Amino acid sequence: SLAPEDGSHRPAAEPTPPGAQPTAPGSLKAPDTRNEKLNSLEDVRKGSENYALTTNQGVRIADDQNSLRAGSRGPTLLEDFILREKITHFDHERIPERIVHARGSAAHGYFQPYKSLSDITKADFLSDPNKITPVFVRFSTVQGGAGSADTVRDIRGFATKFYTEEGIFDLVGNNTPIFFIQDAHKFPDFVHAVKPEPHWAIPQGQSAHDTFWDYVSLQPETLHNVMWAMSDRGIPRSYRTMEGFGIHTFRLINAEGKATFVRFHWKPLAGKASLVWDEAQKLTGRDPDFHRRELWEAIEAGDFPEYELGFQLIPEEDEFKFDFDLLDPTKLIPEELVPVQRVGKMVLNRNPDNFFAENEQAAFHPGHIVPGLDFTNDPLLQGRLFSYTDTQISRLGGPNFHEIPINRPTCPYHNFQRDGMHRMGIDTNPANYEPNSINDNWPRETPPGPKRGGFESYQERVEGNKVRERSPSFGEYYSHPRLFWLSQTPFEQRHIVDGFSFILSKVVRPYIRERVVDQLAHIDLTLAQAVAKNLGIELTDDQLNITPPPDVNGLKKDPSLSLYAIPDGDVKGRVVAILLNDEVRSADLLAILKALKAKGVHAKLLYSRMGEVTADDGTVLPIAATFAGAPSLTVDAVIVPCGNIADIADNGDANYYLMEAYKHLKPIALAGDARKFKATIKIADQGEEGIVEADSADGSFMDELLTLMAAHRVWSRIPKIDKIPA
Amino acid sequence: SLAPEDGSHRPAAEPTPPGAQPTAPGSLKAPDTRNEKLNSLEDVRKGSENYALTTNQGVRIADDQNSLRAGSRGPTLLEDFILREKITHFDHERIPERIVHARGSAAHGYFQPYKSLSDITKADFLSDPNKITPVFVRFSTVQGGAGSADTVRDIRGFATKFYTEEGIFDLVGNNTPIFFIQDAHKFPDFVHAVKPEPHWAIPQGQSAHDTFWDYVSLQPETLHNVMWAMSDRGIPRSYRTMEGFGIHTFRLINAEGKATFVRFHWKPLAGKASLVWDEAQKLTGRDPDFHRRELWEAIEAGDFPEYELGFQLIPEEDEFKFDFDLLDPTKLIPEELVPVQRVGKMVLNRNPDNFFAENEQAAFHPGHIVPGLDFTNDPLLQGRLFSYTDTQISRLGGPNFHEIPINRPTCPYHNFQRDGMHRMGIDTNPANYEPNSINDNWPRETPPGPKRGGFESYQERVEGNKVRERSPSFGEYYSHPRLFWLSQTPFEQRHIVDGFSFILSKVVRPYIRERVVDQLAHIDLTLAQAVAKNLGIELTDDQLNITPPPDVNGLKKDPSLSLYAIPDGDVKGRVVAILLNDEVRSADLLAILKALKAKGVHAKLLYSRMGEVTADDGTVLPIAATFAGAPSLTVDAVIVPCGNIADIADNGDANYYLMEAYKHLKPIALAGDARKFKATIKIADQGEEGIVEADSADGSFMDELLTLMAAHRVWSRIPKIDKIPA
Ligand code: HEM
Ligand code: HEM
Repeated sequence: SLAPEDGSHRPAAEPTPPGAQPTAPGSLKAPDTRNEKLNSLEDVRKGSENYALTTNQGVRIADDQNSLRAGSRGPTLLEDFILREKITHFDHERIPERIVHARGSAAHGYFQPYKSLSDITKADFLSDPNKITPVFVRFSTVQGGAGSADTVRDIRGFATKFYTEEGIFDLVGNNTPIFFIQDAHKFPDFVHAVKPEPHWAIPQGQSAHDTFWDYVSLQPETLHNVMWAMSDRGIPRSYRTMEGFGIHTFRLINAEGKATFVRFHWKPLAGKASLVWDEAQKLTGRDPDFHRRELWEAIEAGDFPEYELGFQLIPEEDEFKFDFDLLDPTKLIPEELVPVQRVGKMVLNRNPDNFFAENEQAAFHPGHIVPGLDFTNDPLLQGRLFSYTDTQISRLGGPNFHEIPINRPTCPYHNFQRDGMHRMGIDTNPANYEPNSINDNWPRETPPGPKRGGFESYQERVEGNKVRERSPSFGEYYSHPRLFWLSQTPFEQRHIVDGFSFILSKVVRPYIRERVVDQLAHIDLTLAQAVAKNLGIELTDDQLNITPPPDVNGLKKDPSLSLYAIPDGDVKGRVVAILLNDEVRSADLLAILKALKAKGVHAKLLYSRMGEVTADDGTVLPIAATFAGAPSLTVDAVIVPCGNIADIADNGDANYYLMEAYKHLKPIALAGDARKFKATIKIADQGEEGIVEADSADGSFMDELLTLMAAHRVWSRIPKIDKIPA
Repeated sequence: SLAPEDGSHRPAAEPTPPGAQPTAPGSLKAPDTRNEKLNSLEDVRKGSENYALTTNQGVRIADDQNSLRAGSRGPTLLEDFILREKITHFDHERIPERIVHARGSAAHGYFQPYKSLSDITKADFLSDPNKITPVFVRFSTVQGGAGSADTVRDIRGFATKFYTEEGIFDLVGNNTPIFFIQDAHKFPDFVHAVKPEPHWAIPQGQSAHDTFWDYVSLQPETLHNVMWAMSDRGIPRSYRTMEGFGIHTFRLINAEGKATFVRFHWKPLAGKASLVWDEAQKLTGRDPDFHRRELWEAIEAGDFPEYELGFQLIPEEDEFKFDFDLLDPTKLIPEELVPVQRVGKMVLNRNPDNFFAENEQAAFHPGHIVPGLDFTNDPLLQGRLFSYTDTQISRLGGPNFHEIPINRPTCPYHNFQRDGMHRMGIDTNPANYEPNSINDNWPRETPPGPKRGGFESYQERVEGNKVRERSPSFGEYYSHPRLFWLSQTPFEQRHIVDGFSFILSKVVRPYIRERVVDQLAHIDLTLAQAVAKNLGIELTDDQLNITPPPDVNGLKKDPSLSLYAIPDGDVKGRVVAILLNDEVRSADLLAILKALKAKGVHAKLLYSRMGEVTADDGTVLPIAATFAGAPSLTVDAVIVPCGNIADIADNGDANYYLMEAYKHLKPIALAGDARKFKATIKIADQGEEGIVEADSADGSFMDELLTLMAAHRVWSRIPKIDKIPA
């Protein structure tokens, strides 16, 4: 017995805020959170408490501290099968990481539709609002390895496995509505150009290198998704506060056999929110696990990530009605033209028990569709269908990867496939082929039908010659980049310019920077000039005269493309740093902590050391972290209560905490003598918008702070931060 | 043609300083740098210029931009074998990363001894000062994955593969002279506890988490290497500026059969130097590839990493003459007791061509010894012998990993082994067994002897019962930690206290913190109390009265255990940031660059934008990076020349650059009106040691700066940095 006698080693099995308790496996933290998939995993969950330590063959071990040797200082013997089994298993623990999206974080949850969609699709999981479908979701970055940092600038992956009654459906999307390239044949070229360069394997998690921009400059189709990656969409505050998209047009097929084109969306119910670049890049150093951590702790707190599935629907007769090709994955469909129809809600409400077994071995593949859905001829989608099946054969060790417990359907599966590495299922069917008589032909084919039918493809007409040729309808590269740009707020446009400027500054070969700047001038001359100025580049008269590309079906902006143009802020689940001193005004702290609790906003109490401090009235305040240990990067706002300010006023760490929070546009509130910190951040006497200040933390101080938190960041401060040295 | 007209896409094939040219594959950057191993890889080097693009079967491709489809908007066809080959290969790119030391950076080079060692060993590679042995060396961290950052706090690996005329010898060592654990049976326990925790797979690259300190607190044998990890040894400046050690006692065997015990050492000819923690941690975010980059760029510049191989030698009759067991890998052999004898020099002088083919696939294993060496009963080394061969079977895909080109011997190898996956060698021998008559028994066994003999194990006497038992002589855990602690300078001690305080503050369960402080009180009460104070823990009276452990064979200190107590500074290869303005004084720049060139120190010219600025005499200066893009973290010292200082005086980024460099203890030099920057870092008019200042940047100014750089950092400034907000 090595556990403390007070039982403090074990976290409470009830929701608790971030940092209040050590994190735990989801079945120990939330044993009563259940769904059909989590219940079906019971057969493979292994406990531990009260069991003897054994080999994998069930033999009890007496001494797990020592190898068998001839004499206690002698050589180790070959006959030590206990040492060799333990070291052999350790020696073979790693499997290949995913070829892209190697870094990702996952959780269990469930999905329910708001109404039956049987008029447009026979998909069983969308047939009935009382039908609950378990889900497993994995969020990821794209370029870096499984040990790379979370808050890099990158596209994010948003992969959902729906365990439906008619089959697994994987919706394998990203957090932007288009991809970089048009045909799958290019995907190894593009991914090779953005990955670390092959001679020295640098840089990790970054597009800021020459090969990426070389490919971009030569492949203008990439420019649309580049614009999105360079914007603050490339640096989300959390997986909870980004959008998701299936990117491709797919089809829905109803029981009458009618096809409707569809594009899939996820809307974050917590709102859209991103970091700023310097903060994101700093955070890759101070907490490279920040999004992983935030996801897991939101779930343990009860702040479940929620997303609304929505569909943009286009009738078959309207395939050719747009200025762009529906099949072109580098083109978005503006919501002003085709609104997103709300379809259902997904809640992620339980973490995994074991990251390797459930997250790392999870396999998602966009070819996993169910009756009621079908594909289109999008030439990027068509090639993905080959790739995911193939990669999984090496990553997961063979063709029985669907037998790995996280990947198993919860519905029946029976067929004539046999053997392969790692085969779990023991088939008793006399027959392993069909047609057969010796088992009366079971398991049997099922005709298509309105419910529980076999899968049949939509009979789309194909006509043309066998060609390797890009459709001319795909040959337009600048109008969607321009629509995105014009849709952004002025501060979002500043961050895009700063994104391109910082990143192209890292391209070593200057002609590549000049080639990128030339492509920008085909998008928008204001963008191209602002980026050129930062790079010391002067546009030519020719460049200044390129005519802008056309509007997209008459649109000169679509506000749904901006993160911030339409307010959708939600504070629940956000976190505030409170900077303590050794004699805090206890009435400030009561008012601050209860107002944050009332809105589901978490707090972290910070000081110059660990332990406790004592408030004016004798209340013992437990310290969560130090100013250096939990820097401003990790919170959404900063509150300084009154008390003995001289305790911290000369603490370089406390001042720099506020300087960093201020630079990064975060709301700051200063009560009482904490206003002395105004000099640190150069705030005028009569104050400024985004700094909350009062004699005490009572009356309207917390409401004002919370209003700032709902707007996310103080964009109006952008021209004031250029001066502060932080 | 896509290349720019001027040929600027291609780096010059001559040595160039960091940033002057794009980096390149070693055989293209340095085609005249050769050794027997580099030449032998010629069979498998593949060029590219003037060749047609083909499938892997040699079929020329006409259109690599498109899949085959039925019509140009039609579905992709299964008969597209070009698309499927390209996507198959991409889908199967990844192999498992190494179970530990997955993040690493490698180069080729050569070794040669200073004099023959034939009196103590028959090893052929040590037999002749004029016989050069090629090497391949990989440096690494321990815990993080292949995509984690370089400048984490961790132990580092230093693995050298010597391609000798009598077989491959791999010296697989680390940068501290002990390990954390005593018996290989515990390695999976220790590794599991340090690695990301199994529920959520957090944290990457960091021992700052509960499981690791739980293990340490229950396994006091770990404390020695924990001390080294918590010191600035855990955060080296470069792989060129750290020590290497084989850790275990091995044997040398001479031609007369005499065994001598040996421990192996590498001494860095560039000197020992480490970062400070806040610098290291921020650099994981701003350049997570810093050590990989710095190594590759030093080699491209001609600043070849050089190390001296050194042996501590103990006669067989002196095995038991110390206070500690020589076979205990948690114990070091103080150089005050047993001096390191210099043996030879290793120079790393060429980078690889392809990081995956040569670095990722390299296999090092400490069981690869040659005649003239042998093992001892060290029970950590005994289990390593099993593990490396085993793990390479899955990581590298089968038992023919020695035919992967980097791993091949350059000396003859012939035997009766056959087959296995990806067998390259085609054996012509009629026999695949011995004894045989049908091939007159070839290849034949070779008796041992003085040179070119077969391997025979030294006939150590073994006497004991078959036991799983730790030698009693290993059960002492505090005297070597205490020796190490007392051997450190006062600032090194402060950084150890700060390393423990920062890390244990991140441990969530407070009783694990308390149990580690209790361990520290068994080492040194001053250390234990300074950590306790930062953690809000009060030592009990019993803890205050714990008797210090005994001195190590009478030693109260050994200065060879400190990074800095004995100067060994070398400025060649270091880098200075020069902060430009838009009217630089050219006479300042002349003098600065001429003095830096004389000592082989590199310069990076920084400004508030890219492109060029023009000096007072019209010299056009290309800008390397912006003040934000290349922060002070990435240089050794900062110079600000005179010129139009108003251009940069109120730039936040330039002021912050100086404040960060100051906080991180780096030399700063300010010429002429650049002295106006003294106010941002609060230097008095009379000036301060570590800040060089004058009316212009003459010979005297540069000599003082280069003097400061030779002592690496300005330790005397430590008391002044806590009040700077940076
Ligand atoms: C719209 C464009 C695409 C999107 C939205 C997309 C999305 C994703 C996501 C989210 C993952 C990670 C799934 C997980 O969390 O495990 C992924 C992995 C993968 N993607 Fe795609 N992807 C796209 C295009 C492609 C293309 C064109 C190919 C190849 C033809 C491809 C090949 C792969 C492979 C090989 C993996 C790793 C799968 C595994 O190991 O299980 N992706 N992609
Ligand atoms: C003195 C203590 C040890 C030192 C100095 C040491 C050093 C290293 C180094 C430097 C590497 C990376 C080599 C490379 O760059 O590829 C490595 C890899 C490894 N080490 Fe050790 N190690 C030690 C103890 C152990 C123990 C006790 C075991 C297991 C019994 C072990 C198992 C491994 C394994 C499995 C690898 C992966 C090798 C591969 O995949 O090729 N290590 N170690």
